Parts: sequence; C-alpha cells; structure tokens
Amino acid sequence: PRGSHMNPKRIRALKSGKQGDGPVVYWMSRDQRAEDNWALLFSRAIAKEANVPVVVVFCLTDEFLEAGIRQYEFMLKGLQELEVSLSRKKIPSFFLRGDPGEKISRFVKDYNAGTLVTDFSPLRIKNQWIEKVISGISIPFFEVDAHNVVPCWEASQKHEYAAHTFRPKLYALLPEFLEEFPELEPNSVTPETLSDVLETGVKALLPERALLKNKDPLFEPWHFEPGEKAAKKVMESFIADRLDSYGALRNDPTKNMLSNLSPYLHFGQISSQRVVLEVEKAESNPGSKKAFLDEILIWKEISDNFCYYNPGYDGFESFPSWAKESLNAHRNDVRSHIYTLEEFEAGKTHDPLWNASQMELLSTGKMHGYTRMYWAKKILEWSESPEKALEIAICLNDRYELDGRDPNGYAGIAWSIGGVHDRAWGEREVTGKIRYMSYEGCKRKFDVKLYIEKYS
DNA sequence: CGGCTCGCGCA
DNA sequence: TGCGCGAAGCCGAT
Ligand SMILES: Cc1cc2nc3c(=O)[nH]c(=O)nc-3n(C[C@H](O)[C@H](O)[C@H](O)COP(=O)(O)OP(=O)(O)OC[C@H]3O[C@@H](n4cnc5c(N)ncnc54)[C@H](O)[C@@H]3O)c2cc1C
Repeated sequence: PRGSHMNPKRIRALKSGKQGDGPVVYWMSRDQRAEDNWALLFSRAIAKEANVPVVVVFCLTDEFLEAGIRQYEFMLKGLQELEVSLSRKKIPSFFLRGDPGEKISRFVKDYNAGTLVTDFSPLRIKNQWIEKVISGISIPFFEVDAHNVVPCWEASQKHEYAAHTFRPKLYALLPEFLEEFPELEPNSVTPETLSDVLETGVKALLPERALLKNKDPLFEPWHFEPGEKAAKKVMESFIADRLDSYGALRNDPTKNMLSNLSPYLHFGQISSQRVVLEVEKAESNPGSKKAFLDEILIWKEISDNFCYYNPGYDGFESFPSWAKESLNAHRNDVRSHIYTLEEFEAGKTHDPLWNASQMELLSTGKMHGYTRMYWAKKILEWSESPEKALEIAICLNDRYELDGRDPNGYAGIAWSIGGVHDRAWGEREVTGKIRYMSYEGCKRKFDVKLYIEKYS
C-alpha cells in the first residue's frame, strides 16, 4: 500500500477491516529502533497516504520478572534514548504496562486508531498476543518483518532441515530484498514515565540478583553500552578493526574477535540488514566476509524459520527422529556425573573449562560463541535426562544471556542438545549420536588456560 | 548418491 | 597450528 521503496512482500495483513479515521498505531515489540525499521517506515507510509499521524506504542509486560536486571536496564535504557530520537521526528511514544492482549485493544479504542502495525516475532507468546488483539479491535491489522532481510514467510514455507538446503533459497532472494533504507520522514500533524518504570522494575528484581560470596553483584554492565547510537559504534568498530580477522579467530574465546552485535540485534537496537549492507560494501578478507555473512543471514534467519514452523521449539519433540531415537535408547545409561540446576548455575562442576564458561556468562552476560556449544553439550552429558538438560540449558541461557529469550537461543540450544540443523555422529554413551565435544578438542584449537584464568 | 557450521593422527 | 580422514543419518537433486 503506497510507496516506491517499500516491498509489499514485507507486509502481511493479520485482519481485514474498514480503515479508521484516526492515527496509525505502530505496536513496537521486537525492533526497538528509530532508523532502519521497515515496520516504522511502513507505518509512516500508511499514515502519509491517509493524512494521519503515526504513533508508536510499547507494552511493558511482566516477562521481565523471569529475566534479571541485566536485560531490564539494557532494554529500558535503550528505550529512553529511543524516546528522544522519535521525539525529534515529532512521533509520540506511549509506554503501557500490563497484558498486551488487553492493553493494546484498549489503546486502539481510546486513541481511535485507524490502522495497527506490529513487527514480526516467531515466539509463541507474540502469536498469542496478536490473536487476542484481533478479537478486540475492528481496524486493519498488519504485520511487518523488520528483523529479517528476507521476510520469514517468504524465505521458506516449511521447516528447514539443514543450512545447506536453506542457504541457496536465502541467497537467491538477496538481490530483491537487500536494499538501502529510506529515511524516516517526520510527522506533519502532531497529535508512563520510563524512569519510574525502571526504578520499580529493579526494585522487584533486586532479590533475584546474581551475587558473589561478599554480596557483590556478578554482572558487569560496562561491557556493552545499550542504545541505538552505541550499537552503531559497535558495528563500525567491528568492520574497521575486527572483520578482517573474524574468519580465522571467530572460534578463539581468548580473542575478542566477534562482532558483539547479538545483544543489540536481539532487542532490535540495530538492523541486521544495515549490518549486511555495510559488510557487503566493506573491502576485507573474502573468507572473513563469507563466514560472517553466513552467521548473520543464514544462521540468524533459519532460527526464525525454526521457531516459526515448530511451535515446540523449546521441547524434546522438536528434535529430529534420528536424534530422538538415539537419545531415548541412552536414557538408562549411567552418567559420569549428575549435576543440578543450582550447581550448573554456580559453576560447581568438575570441569574448570565449563565453569569458566558459566562465569563469563554470569559476569559479562555474553558467553563466547564457541564455548556456548561446549557449555550446552556438557549439560546434556551431566544431567538426569535429555528433557532436564534442555530445561537447564534454556533456563541458564534465558536468565543470564543478554541475547537470551531469542530464536537464536532456542535454535542454538536445540542444535547443541537435539541435533537440530545438524547431522548424526559417532555413537557414544549417554549422548548417543549427537555431536560430541571434548576438553582435549578445545585444547588443540585455543589456549584453554588463558580462558580459564581470565574467568577464575 | 553427494555432502553436510566434531575428534584425531600427522607435518 | 592446518589438513585429511573417520563415524553417523538424511535431505534433495534426479
Ligand atoms: C547453546 C547456544 C545458545 C545460544 N544462545 C543464544 C542466545 O540466547 N541469543 C542469541 O542471539 N544467540 C544465541 N546463540 C547464538 C550465538 O552464540 C550468538 O549469536 C553469538 O555467540 C553472539 O556473539 P556475536 O554476536 O559476537 O557473534 P558473531 O560471531 O559476531 O555473530 C554475528 C551475529 O550472527 C548471528 N549468529 C552467530 N552465530 C549464530 C548461531 N550459532 N545461531 C544463530 N545466530 C547466530 C547473531 O545474530 C550474531 O549477533 C547461542 C548459541 C549456542 C551454541
């Protein structure tokens, strides 16, 4: 609907109806940014055609109680900066608290909304909120994929078994969907405190804070400055200083050669399409560029495909049949070690390498990409059952990772424990044919002692 | 039938 | 360190 630089395949209608006379309402959930936001740009285009203002609404749910302070402050501080950024474009921002199914329905009626637009997320709870809103409103409802370069329903129509079958499909659609972002035109017609929401939330999460023996907090918040502006700086420094050596040193946890974009990419503080555009134009190592593009395009967006077409993405049923049969047969195998959630959480295992991986997660909130596999696969080896291992890994991932509660997390954990998007390997006790990682294998690929000594 | 995002022996 | 082989089931081009 209207616009020359807007691909209609990025927008899909969730509910048809007569368009109202009021402003266009953008229900911002996943892409918390002002620039490079297709959902915000599309909302502005519909508003321009209808000669109505565009507004953004945010619903603060009770889900932050399941998380900790580290995600709350990171997310809330970025929204404060986003509030100023949208204010400069004469776009008002309304921050609501409560159930989005009931709050969004009330906001549309009270504000006399004409059209409702929201971003795309394949998570279960997002689909539940959308259906609740659909039953309570009478205006057109649209959904825009502002997170993936190629829209999730357009890249593939089915669950993808592996990357090698999804890679040609994604790369074929890149020329159509990889394009520059038009600038966000400000509003022409003009028409809760975030500080109070922040101060209340930390008070409710203070008891659940991760502490040391001397009651000192474990989380170090100076490693990643949140916000749209800081996310851009991280991207620029990656291309200039780190992209060249990414291809060779991405699997070395002792070297800070990763992009460190996942906390911003999870909260939508930066667009992966913007990152792809800058990386494509960069003159760097061709092997490094191909390796990084495979990470942010194929593996990031296949995680959306996994969650979109598998409602049980965080369960044992989502595993492939070969993986399920292999794990089932080894249920009665005697485990070399039985560890509980608390012992995993405190880093109280016999493995100093695994403990150091947990400490990096506890202290920085972002464990290195390579050690994340060894972290999750040892949980399977040292748990009562595959279901318990899946529960433990998801719990610690979602509680302590800044990029937690993300499709990349569920696909990554399902890859590690259930062989999702993987293949079978040598038969072993307990883990069966799931891919095996050993402490000695990590020794021959990076300096394990340096990584251990860094995080005690 | 070819080829998939580990460990391991060997220079 | 970097390279080639081994051990496993299966998708997808035909
Ligand atoms: C068990 C396990 C759990 C995971 N949990 C999370 C999580 O909670 N949140 C999360 O965002 N990612 C998760 N991943 C994926 C991966 O660990 C992170 O994306 C990455 O380590 C974050 O660091 P980075 O952005 O600097 O990595 P980079 O090497 O710089 O990667 C760049 C971007 O590519 C994407 N990406 C890279 N590797 C993967 C991957 N394996 N799967 C999917 N996308 C990928 C991410 O968007 C990332 O920001 C997990 C991986 C594993 C093995």
